Amino acid sequence: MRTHSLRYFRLGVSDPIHGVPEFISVGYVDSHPITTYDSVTRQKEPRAPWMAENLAPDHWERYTQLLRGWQQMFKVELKRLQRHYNHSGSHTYQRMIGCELLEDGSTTGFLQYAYDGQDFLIFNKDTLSWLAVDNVAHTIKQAWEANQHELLYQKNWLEEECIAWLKRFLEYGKDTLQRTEPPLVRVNRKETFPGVTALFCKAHGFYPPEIYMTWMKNGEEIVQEIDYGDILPSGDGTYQAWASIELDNLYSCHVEHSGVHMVLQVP
Amino acid sequence: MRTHSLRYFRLGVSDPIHGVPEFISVGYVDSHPITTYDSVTRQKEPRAPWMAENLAPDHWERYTQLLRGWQQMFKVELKRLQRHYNHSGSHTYQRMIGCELLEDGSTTGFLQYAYDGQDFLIFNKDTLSWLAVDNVAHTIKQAWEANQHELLYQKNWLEEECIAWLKRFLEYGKDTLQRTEPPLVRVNRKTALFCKAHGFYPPEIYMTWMKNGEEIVQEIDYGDILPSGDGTYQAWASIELDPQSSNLYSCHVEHSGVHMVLQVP
Amino acid sequence: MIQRTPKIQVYSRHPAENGKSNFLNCYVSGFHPSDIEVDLLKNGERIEKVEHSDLSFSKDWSFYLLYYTEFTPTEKDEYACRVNHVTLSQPKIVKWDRDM
Amino acid sequence: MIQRTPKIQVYSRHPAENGKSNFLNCYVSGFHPSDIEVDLLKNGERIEKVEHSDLSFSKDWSFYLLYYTEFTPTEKDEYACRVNHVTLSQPKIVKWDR
Amino acid sequence: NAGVTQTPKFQVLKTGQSMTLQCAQDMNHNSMYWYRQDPGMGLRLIYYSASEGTTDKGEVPNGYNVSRLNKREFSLRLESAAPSQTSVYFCASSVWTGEGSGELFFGEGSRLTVLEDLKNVFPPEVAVFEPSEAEISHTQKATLVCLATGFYPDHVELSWWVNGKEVHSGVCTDPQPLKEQPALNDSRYALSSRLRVSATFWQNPRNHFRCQVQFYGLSENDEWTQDRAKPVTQIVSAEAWGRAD
Amino acid sequence: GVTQTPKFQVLKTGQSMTLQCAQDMNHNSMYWYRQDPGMGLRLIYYSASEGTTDKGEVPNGYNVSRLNKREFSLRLESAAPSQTSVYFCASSVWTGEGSGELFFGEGSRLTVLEDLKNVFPPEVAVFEPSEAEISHTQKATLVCLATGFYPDHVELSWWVNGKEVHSGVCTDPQPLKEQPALNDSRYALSSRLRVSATFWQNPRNHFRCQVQFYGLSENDEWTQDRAKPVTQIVSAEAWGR
Amino acid sequence: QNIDQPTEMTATEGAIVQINCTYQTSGFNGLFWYQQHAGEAPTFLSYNVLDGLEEKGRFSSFLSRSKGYSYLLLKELQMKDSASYLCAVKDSNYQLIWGAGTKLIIKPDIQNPDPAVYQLRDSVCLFTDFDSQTNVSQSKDSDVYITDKCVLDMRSMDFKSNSAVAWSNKDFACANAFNNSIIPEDTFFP
Amino acid sequence: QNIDQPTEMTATEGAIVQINCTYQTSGFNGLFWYQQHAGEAPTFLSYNVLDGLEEKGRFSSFLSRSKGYSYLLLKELQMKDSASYLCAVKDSNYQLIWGAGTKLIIKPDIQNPDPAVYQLRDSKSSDKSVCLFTDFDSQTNVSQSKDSDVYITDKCVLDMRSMDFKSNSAVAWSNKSDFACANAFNNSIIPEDTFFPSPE
Ligand SMILES: Cc1cc2nc3c(=O)[nH]c(=O)nc-3n(CC=O)c2cc1C
Ligand SMILES: Cc1cc2nc3c(=O)[nH]c(=O)nc-3n(CC=O)c2cc1C
Ligand code: NA
Ligand code: NA
Repeated sequence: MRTHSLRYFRLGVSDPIHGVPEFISVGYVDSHPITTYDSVTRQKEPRAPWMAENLAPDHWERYTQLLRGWQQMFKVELKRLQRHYNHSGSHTYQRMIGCELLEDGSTTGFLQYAYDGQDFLIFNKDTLSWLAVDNVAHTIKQAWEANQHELLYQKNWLEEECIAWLKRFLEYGKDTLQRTEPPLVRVNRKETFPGVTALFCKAHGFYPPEIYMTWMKNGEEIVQEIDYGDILPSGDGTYQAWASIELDNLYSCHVEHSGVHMVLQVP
Repeated sequence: MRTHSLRYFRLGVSDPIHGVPEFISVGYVDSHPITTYDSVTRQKEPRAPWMAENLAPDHWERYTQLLRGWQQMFKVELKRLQRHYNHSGSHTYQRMIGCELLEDGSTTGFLQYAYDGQDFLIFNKDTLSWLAVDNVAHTIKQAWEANQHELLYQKNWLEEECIAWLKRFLEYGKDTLQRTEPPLVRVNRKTALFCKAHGFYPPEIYMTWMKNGEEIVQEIDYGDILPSGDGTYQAWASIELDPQSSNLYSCHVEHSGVHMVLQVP
Repeated sequence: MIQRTPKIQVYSRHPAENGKSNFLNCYVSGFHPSDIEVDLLKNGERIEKVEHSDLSFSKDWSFYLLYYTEFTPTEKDEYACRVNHVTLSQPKIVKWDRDM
Repeated sequence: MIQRTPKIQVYSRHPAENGKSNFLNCYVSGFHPSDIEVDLLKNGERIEKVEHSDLSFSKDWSFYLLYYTEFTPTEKDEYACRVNHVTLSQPKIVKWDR
Repeated sequence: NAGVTQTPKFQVLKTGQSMTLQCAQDMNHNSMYWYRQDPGMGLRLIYYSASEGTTDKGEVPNGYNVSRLNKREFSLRLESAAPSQTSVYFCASSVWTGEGSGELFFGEGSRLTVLEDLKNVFPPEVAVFEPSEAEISHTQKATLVCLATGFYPDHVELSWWVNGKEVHSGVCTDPQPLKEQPALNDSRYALSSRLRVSATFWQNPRNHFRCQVQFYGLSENDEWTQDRAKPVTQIVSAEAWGRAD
Repeated sequence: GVTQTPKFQVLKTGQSMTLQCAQDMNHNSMYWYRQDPGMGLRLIYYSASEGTTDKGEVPNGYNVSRLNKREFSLRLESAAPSQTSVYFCASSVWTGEGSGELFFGEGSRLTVLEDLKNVFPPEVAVFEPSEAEISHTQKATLVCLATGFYPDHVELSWWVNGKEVHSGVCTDPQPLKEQPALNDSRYALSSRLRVSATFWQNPRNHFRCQVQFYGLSENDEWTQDRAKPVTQIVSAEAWGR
Repeated sequence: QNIDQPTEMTATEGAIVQINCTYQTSGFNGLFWYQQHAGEAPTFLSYNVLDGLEEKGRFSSFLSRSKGYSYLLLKELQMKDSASYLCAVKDSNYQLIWGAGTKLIIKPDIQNPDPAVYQLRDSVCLFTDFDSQTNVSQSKDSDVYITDKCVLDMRSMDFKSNSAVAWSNKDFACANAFNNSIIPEDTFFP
Repeated sequence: QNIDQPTEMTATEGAIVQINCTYQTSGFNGLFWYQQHAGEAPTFLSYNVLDGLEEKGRFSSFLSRSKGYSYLLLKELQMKDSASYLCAVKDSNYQLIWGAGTKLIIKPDIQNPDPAVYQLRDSKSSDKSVCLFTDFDSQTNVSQSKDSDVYITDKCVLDMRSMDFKSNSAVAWSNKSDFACANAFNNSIIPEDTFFPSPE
């Protein structure tokens, strides 16, 4: 296969204004949301039809209960952080856990926390330790590192459980997640400012979103400034992107997607 | 010293009778066997007590391993020969390598092979080439001469290593190899005159008959130098008498720097 | 606190051609914290039938979402995306560049 | 395959003298291939206690060996060496010529 | 036509543990050999096999034994491993032996480390560091660094992966590891590697860089009694993406 | 750190019942288990956090209330004899953290009967050591028997000269059934106390076996002629010789 | 999903016992051991989630994730180790699956056995001081009751002894009390 | 019986190196040279048994039996010639005696030196600060760290094949608070013109 990933986020907000839930948690497989939970619904729900059609109601019921516990834990942890910092008003606490199954068969796993949108604690499952960004995070690191068994549980979850869940969901959604829609690619030239020609290489309609685009001169790599467009969702499940250069003698746009290479030579 | 030599022989038999070994290797210093190995015992063993007494067990262990390797190689080579001759039945393959240290200090070195007891390939360590007697040999010559390093290796072994080993064994066996037992020589009548020598060592001896002080050539019967069993040798030479005219016959024996003349009255 | 103002990108689903049905996207991303208001506008007025994704989470702790509506571009109509966020003193109105 | 027939010579270790212990030798040489059968005879009867050297190798690729046995010659007892080889259609007997 | 194949490439052993090294040659050679190579000295013969069906001791046979299983295979056995047997073991073969000019053909080598106890075996911690912006502007090149630190014994393989494929051009990994505490004999090791690319290659935001370290360590049968995680054979990696701005 | 009540309870079929459980360890998760012979603990209901609860494996016939962070009550609606079991309350710091262990309450023995008419306290007797034992081993064994009680709700102990002893004592782990062929067999329970022969031979040493019995409470109605089989202590004594 | 541990194990005082637990679960998040003495609550003993052996005093806990197997190892067994030992696995959904428990029985080391059947009065028969290899059988019928074996432990004398009690309301005498069991030959009957 | 060869030799890319091997044996059946790249198997290079010089590509091997001496000669050195070179002599019993090996180190020719010490970017997953000394000329030697909490690796030669560009570099790192690239390589003799970009 290609590279795939499973990850869960949590977002906690203290004293939220009207309309902002106190706690939100969303799961993703690759770029697709698969589950959602928040402090208003207090229910875990599928965000993809291939999750709903493949997971019994007992499943949603069980993780609804767990998420209610994780919400409460997040609330208290955020309160203790604000006390550590002597902070009042509204602040945010976030978590991201997950794993990746690489094309070559290797795996990665990660677990990280942030406070007010900035890195706070980063777990290293290969050494079983937490990296702290400041003295407050260091205080939390010492508490978490004193529970040797919990560090072993986390490593096991990232390396074995998370990957198995990911392969399970990959099969559930295989018709979406493992498909290939090749890009439609075009090159446009235009004189812009007097004497300045712009070449745009534009791709759309492609899935998965991972795509490589570059410009080359006479068959060798450019040394001039290349502008890259973001890889953007088009709304229909496919994506679009572009790269552009300023023409100065033989330019070509090079695109790679899902193991197919394409070359577009400029006339 | 006198001339001395060291040589190793190999014999391979392709379809031997029951119990007869398919492979035998014997070494010699002069006419003395020094070592033996065959495919039944699978051990290299001394054949002279002055070799046994001077080479520790690690030596016999090492060359036992090497000979087991050389045994397998000989079988492979004989198998290839008999296949290319398109020969059925039992056939033999033989190797002889060695060197000589001459009286004057010069040296010789030789290496050759035989199939069914006839010259097959003969090494020339000066031109660094193999002489082939037929087209089966010629095929092997091409393969062996493609490996120039192996020709160079054999030249060095023949000229330097073999001679160094020979000098070492010569010292080991000096009481045997460098002694002299002069011949006991007599003449009797049987009508021809028989000149007989015995009890001598080394085996190299020259006997001949002279007629009136001139050497008869195609008129002398020459016996073979023969082992007596006790480590010494015996030999003879005979000449036929002319009953129609008297002549002064004399037997001449040369042995290890000493000349002897027996005049027949 | 470090607050990050939203990036705002407005673009059609397919290459735009006047008179042909299409979809207009507004991708709002890279902002923190999460409270955001987004509207799509036609000739200055709010569009009513607007679909949007749920708030989404980036690995760099910022957020993103996609708003879109079905439309048929014309030479006369002017489309925009209007966004408010705590980092902005007033709502920002980002005009569609007409797939140029 | 040129096969070579053995040369057979029979002789005593020392010049023989009646009633003096000696050794009867049978030296068999120049043959090829190496399989060979050798017996020493006393009056046409095979002598039992007979020794022999190991098979030996000559430069010309043929083989040789020495068969021997201790004996005391008398005027009456006749001695011989009997050899068999692939080159020989029947065993060849060489008498000891004193 | 594979030549001489020997296994395993790496092995850690506890004092007193048994181990067999395998070796096979598909060259129809008759003679096989087992060597050990140690710092500061020449190769030393352990055992050899002049021909199928025979073997004998070399210079350093004690602690070892061999089996010439057939013409192709020559296995080396450590019955009760000792720290002094920490070495790199090489199998070799030759067409014949005692033949003069024939050369040896060598297997890839097997690196054994024998330890009194597995308490100090550790996998590497792997981290990747992105190029300096000052380098990019001064040289139009970008050097990434990978650091593998705290591992023991020195049984690692480091590789760089660019967009999911392994690359060797532009890579330099230290030939020898660093001892993190040079004085201690059981010091853990560090290893650095660099991958240098053009600035334009680094500045493509869709290019993916990964540093991968294969660690050869314990397996299922090895007993583990420490509080930390069992240091099993594993791959530890770290990654970076290209940066536009 | 987990306090659970009652320790024992007799209930008639159809009667209601609430089990109490409180923990003072600031744990967020609480659990109610029943333990029956031959099988692993079975979860009835649990509460992952204050403010939520969900069924476990065997919820039928029960309900729970997480009254606050500390307390988690188990309610038997209409008690059935199939609910005769040993109930354990447990807690843990959170749930779904992997390595956090459970902390268990002391247990609650519940027996549900169709009626209370077979409930009896034990008759307790102490049997003095034989003189043959004293001369053969220089040791003296006392034997206590509690007999005829129902249900199996008893705790036996030993007391010498006013204080309680544990060394030299072994009590049968389980009672035996006096009528093994009856569904409502009454029970018997034996225990030995071995002491040195010279210790038993001192008439100043007073020995007493005590059996605490858990039966009916005062709220239970009793119409029969025999004395109400309430929770009580029955004892028998023996003086040294 | 299932989890299996032996119903009951028996080992000798001072020796070693290894209590196995195998599990077949969809997913794995740790294995727990609990000790539960008779009539008391279970208490936590150990947790393993990665491969290896963790020691806590005389107790050690081992896990092999690939074989789906753990054991609890007690060395230098003491009488007080007599209890049930419960194994539990946390599954992919963090739910516990409980094994039915292993009852562990410890046979004391009887130095000088002295089997005997004594009659007490105040009408019971005490079979006592037999060696730990002797087993006691149940009663032939009702109106005669025979209890199970029971290990006594006198501290100040460093002496332990087995015993079983028999009594009857029916005829019944201590001569034929334990006749349903394999009694030692040299058993003393006063 | 002994065989001896220098432990290490260093020469410059493009130049010529002669690796010597001397031996003392009772007898002589040939002298071999093998090449062994770091972490790899020895491979056969050459065999000499008679006196003289034998050519084989950029490598030639010489032998003098009477002096008990051989050399391996490498012309037009390339970076890929960096390796150990093992000499072995077959003795009178056809047993090999191996010299301890010569490690050949090759200095690249740095066409446009631009010595610099760069601070790499921190990794969010590591507490280390990392400094790269790079693009210096091959005559520069990199000393080990004098501080126990600072780690410095030896210089390494990297080849950007597409651009035919080689460069030396060494890496230094630490998690100490007082660690700065400006002082990371203070224990080495570094070029006077080394570029230290401004921090912050
Ligand atoms: C099947 C499954 C679902 C999960 N759902 C969430 C979730 O919605 N939010 C979250 O933040 N973490 C989750 N986790 C990770 C717990 O540690 C899950 C773990 C598993 C095994
Ligand atoms: C000391 C020594 C012993 C040897 N023994 C034999 C041998 O038994 N048969 C044989 O045929 N050739 C031999 N060779 C010559 C090798 O070419 C030897 C070489 C040496 C140096
Ligand atoms: Na605003
Ligand atoms: Na050995």
